Amino acid sequence: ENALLRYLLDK
Amino acid sequence: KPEPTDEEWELIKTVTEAHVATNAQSHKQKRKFLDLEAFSHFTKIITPAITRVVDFAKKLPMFCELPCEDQIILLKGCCMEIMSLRAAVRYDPESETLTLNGEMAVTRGQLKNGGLGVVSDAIFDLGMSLSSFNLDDTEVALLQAVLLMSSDRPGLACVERIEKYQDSFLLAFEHYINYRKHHVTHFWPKLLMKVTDLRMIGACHASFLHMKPTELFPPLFLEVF
Ligand SMILES: COc1nc(C(=O)NCC(=O)O)c(O)c2ccc(Oc3ccc(Oc4ccccc4)cc3)cc12
Repeated sequence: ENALLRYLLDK
Repeated sequence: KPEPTDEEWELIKTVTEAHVATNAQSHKQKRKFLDLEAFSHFTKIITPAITRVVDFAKKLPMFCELPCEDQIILLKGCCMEIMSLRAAVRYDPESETLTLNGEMAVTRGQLKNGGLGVVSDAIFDLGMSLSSFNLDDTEVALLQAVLLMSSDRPGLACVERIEKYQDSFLLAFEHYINYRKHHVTHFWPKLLMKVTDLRMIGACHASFLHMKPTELFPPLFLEVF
């Protein structure tokens, strides 16, 4: 899902 | 021997500053010198290292201009590569250690026992070969950018834009190596081999997929594999 990675990437 | 154009010095400033901003502790001074019961204790300390790689990539405008679905593919692709490079350039011939995170000095055996297997000897041999290369923060940062901007990664949308960014970093990098005049021979051809060396380490990403249970692993470690 890369859910935490999106979070990290999209501030 | 062509040397960096003014526009490359700006790209060099940008990439060097984003690297040093996101690289854990001169501050050897903070060093430690320390079975899933050793995998667990290693994977626990990867989460800060993954974040620093994301932070570096975010402090690079060209990457912030890509769609987040490309940003994710690119980060899963280069994390281990960049962490491995950042550890190998902190190799102490005297203690024969790499320094992980801020400063946890690990041995070839300890890192093998942390579940890296043959990738430990790989990074250790890399670190040992990189001693005579005397790579400054600029040279390490431009390697990270060449690795990061890889279009050979599956599922990418902006393959053409990414190859452009990489060709920029690659040329600015070569011109800096020209300006720098290292006492090693065939220095530029020798770095393209260490990029392959680094890329092969991150191609053994299933050698996790085989050595998977899953909730015993930090979430960010599971998101990049
Ligand atoms: C060099 O790798 C690491 N670097 C650092 C760090 O701070 N580098 C220095 C810096 O960036 O300044 C760490 O903190 C690590 C923590 C845990 C760790 O465990 C791991 C254990 C097994 C494992 O399986 C594979 C997955 C894919 C490919 C190959 C093996 C991956 C990882 C590895 C770490």
